[PDB]
Amino acid sequence: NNVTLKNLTAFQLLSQRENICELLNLVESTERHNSIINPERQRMSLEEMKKMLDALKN
Amino acid sequence: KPIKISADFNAKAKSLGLESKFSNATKTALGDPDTEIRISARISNR
Amino acid sequence: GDDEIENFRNGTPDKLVSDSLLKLKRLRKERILNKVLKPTTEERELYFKV
Repeated sequence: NNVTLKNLTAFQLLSQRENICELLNLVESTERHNSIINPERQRMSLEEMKKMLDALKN
Repeated sequence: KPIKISADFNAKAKSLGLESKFSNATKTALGDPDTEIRISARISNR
Repeated sequence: GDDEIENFRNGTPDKLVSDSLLKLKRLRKERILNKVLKPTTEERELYFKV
């Protein structure tokens, strides 16, 4: 916790610039997308549903 | 791509200008309990 | 000694005054730090050379 006016105003600018500098295609953020979709959590979770759905049939 | 963003927060700020604005207080050079001794010695010498 | 002779013969004495004034400022910043007084003999000799 312990947020202040400076810590908040400098967070709004960081969020606005992360988006603006991405519209101009100046930012490469592949080491952040390789934490959601690209990791095996997209496949291994499906490999857990593929067995929980079958365990739920008996 | 001249800008590289990582999962952490410090490097994300460092890439942009805000890098040093997430500190509660700006760094100092005269708060060192040694620098003040040297300055006081020079003043006492004068 | 020999420095002022070789220099004043080959010309360019400013290359010696400037270098000694730098060896005075550096040896003075190394004197205010770890505070001591009574400038060392090397600083006095360089001041005499300049």
